[PDB]
Amino acid sequence: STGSATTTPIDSLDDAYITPVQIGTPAQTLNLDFDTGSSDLWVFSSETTASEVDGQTIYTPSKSTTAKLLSGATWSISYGDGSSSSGDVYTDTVSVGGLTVTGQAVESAKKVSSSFTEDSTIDGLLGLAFSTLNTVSPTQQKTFFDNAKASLDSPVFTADLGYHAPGTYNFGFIDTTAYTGSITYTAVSTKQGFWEWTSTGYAVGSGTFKSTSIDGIADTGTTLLYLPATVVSAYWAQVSGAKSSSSVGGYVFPCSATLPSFTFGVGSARIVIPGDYIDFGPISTGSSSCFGGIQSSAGIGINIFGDVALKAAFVVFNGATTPTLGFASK
Ligand SMILES: Cc1nn(C)c(C)c1CC(=O)Nc1ccccn1
Repeated sequence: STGSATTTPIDSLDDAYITPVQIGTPAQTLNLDFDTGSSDLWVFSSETTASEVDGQTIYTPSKSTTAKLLSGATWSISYGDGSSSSGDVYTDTVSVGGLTVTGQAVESAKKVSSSFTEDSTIDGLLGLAFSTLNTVSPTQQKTFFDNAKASLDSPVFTADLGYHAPGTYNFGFIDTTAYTGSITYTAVSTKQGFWEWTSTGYAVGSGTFKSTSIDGIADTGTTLLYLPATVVSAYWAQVSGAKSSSSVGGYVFPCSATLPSFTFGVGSARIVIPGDYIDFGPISTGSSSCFGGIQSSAGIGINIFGDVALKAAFVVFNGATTPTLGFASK
């Protein structure tokens, strides 16, 4: 089997991407944030504290004839940005782009933090990291991809995120029309439960390529590109007036600037992020100070190849017995 679904930016800055997902019988369609940096499929629901729901579409298990309470099971997740959610668990039928999994753990939120409430466009998350990170207790549950994998034509999914435009998540096949040149594959460590890999280096603008190993994760659920402070300083040094602002919480730059590109290495291959992809707009409405899309990972403990990096590429998440990651230009 295969599946194919369109993923759409939630706003004009590409802060995140939502993909429609059919849950239950009859189908309830929710728009979920596909997140290769986590492993829980959780949704706003009829159980979510009412004051914490503000415009989201909810899953109502009582209206699904295929929903079954997973007795005794609870979940609770915190993300790096300080957001969180928790609740109980049902199993139900879940379909993405024509690909159907029966008995999928659907984690129903009883509580969500303010950042989720405030985002009316995101109805939940669909995790696509390794199932070892799944938070369900006392019986850990599998991701949608893990459940689907044996049935897929090939045990892979791909992320093709757009810049200010829709893109595509595919399951079970590689669309050879969706990228240019060849896909370069690189090793993955699953030891931390992430799609963790090592970039071979970077360049800033038309500058020389610096060969240096940068260990990090391919994370569709993180907006920005978080890299070591040395690398980030080298980038912003090429933008006149750019500075790190503690009060804003990162690098900002004059909105009048033209940003240089940023290149990252995948083996001997190179992915070029255009300057425009690194612009996240005014820090507040009407400001002439703009927020940067490349930020230091120094306070995080891991480097993160988030949407800013991934949307510059066609990315293959290869879930073979030994997983690997593939990157192509597009
Ligand atoms: C790890 C991390 N530290 N910091 C400062 C950031 C911003 C992250 C990434 C992160 O939190 N991503 C996320 C958020 C919500 C849902 C899914 N992914």
